[PDB]
Amino acid sequence: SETRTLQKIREATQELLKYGLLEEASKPNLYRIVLSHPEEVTRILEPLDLDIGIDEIRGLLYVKVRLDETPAQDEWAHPLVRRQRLNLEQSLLVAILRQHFVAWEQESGTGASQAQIAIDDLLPQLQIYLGDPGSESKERTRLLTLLDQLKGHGLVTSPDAHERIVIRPIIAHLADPINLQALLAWLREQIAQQT
Amino acid sequence: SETRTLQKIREATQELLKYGLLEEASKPNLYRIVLSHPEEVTRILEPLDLDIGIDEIRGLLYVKVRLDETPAQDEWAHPLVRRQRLNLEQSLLVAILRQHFVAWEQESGTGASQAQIAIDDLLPQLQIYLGDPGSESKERTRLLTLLDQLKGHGLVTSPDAHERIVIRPIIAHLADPINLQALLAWLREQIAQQT
Amino acid sequence: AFTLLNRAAGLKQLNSIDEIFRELVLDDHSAFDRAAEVANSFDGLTEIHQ
Amino acid sequence: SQTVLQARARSERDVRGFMKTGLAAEHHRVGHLLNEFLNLALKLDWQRQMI
Repeated sequence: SETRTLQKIREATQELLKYGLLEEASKPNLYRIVLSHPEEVTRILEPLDLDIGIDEIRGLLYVKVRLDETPAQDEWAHPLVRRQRLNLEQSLLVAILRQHFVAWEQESGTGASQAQIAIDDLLPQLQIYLGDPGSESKERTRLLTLLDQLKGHGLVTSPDAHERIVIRPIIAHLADPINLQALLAWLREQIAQQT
Repeated sequence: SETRTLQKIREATQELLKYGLLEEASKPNLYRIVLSHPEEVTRILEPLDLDIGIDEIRGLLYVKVRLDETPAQDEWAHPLVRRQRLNLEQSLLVAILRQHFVAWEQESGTGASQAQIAIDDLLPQLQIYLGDPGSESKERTRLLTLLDQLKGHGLVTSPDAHERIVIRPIIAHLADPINLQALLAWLREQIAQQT
Repeated sequence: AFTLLNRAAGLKQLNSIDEIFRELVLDDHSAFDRAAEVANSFDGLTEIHQ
Repeated sequence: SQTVLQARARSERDVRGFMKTGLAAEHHRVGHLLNEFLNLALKLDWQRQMI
């Protein structure tokens, strides 16, 4: 019947759907191919109510619901996407990494260099804001579980030889950072009131 | 201004992608919408290397992997598919379910999905192949785990109040003669290797 | 024992000596379901014969 | 003795399941196919989880 879409476009679109993003520093072929065929990609995604947000400064592509704002409800619901709500600890970790990424972009500029941090610099703040689980080993296990969970969402890389991790630039496009700031303020108030 | 696909078609295709299948008996409106523009749905799914099969007789639409240039090793390697490959205990349960399905269809014709079987009827059948651990509760737990796994693939509804399940007509297409005769040859080969 | 205890609290009537045993005291091992099973086996065989 | 009678009833129910099949055209083919596959099945090593 009709002709076929270019195999590269199909492959890149399926990748972007599987991982919800593409990175210039990781998969340059798909990234540049999608950017050079942007109209085609938005045409493919249009009928699913999907669209691509783009970032040349940070070299990040990502999907974004194309539903018109408040179309039928105050806050939308999309069949093919599930709006998960992170548990408390996960919210703290995203808040911490968001703030550190913002500081990194202050010191280095936006999208100029990847954000990095050491596990030993995160563990003290997790202890500060959540309490001691019983040992350094349990703290590290909890942090590893959380970091794996975020890696599932494409928010963090795996630990490397320096016990360091890289913060995925996708955080710059998070939904409600102000709610994260509010939660952080609530936490710094609770850490004081509780003791 | 911009060409936006009919809202109904967009909603129907999004839901159909969500559920992997779409039955007349449960969502007739979207099913008919798709049947009214099947080439639109094919045009929509073609780029992702997904296609649309159809069975108007039973009233079932199921998305199936496009065959044009997918890896011949298996279509389950497709990036978008989320569910794991079927395993052969699940395949045994599928075979028994298909046998019951055809037994019922003989009496009821190709009518709506009244294919229902008591959970108790399965235990004797599975007991032959999977042994007798001598504890009806243990084998019930085993069978219910298998049925949960199959409901993951959409072949059966979860047990209702009366410990009964309904076999989704999709099974007829996952266990149609060509698939059965491919599996049969592969299993004969496996037994030959066992010897 | 506790099953009898419950039916003791609710015994407002105290109808007759028979009812005491038939309802509260002697637990129920009635064989209605077993008879249904026997009937369903006999029909099962009559199906083969037909 | 009721257990003897219950096993007997189980066998009778299974033969009832088997007997009534006055199949039709479309069914008959897949019925033979499934029977062949099931006969293949019995010779596997089910107690081994890997299988």
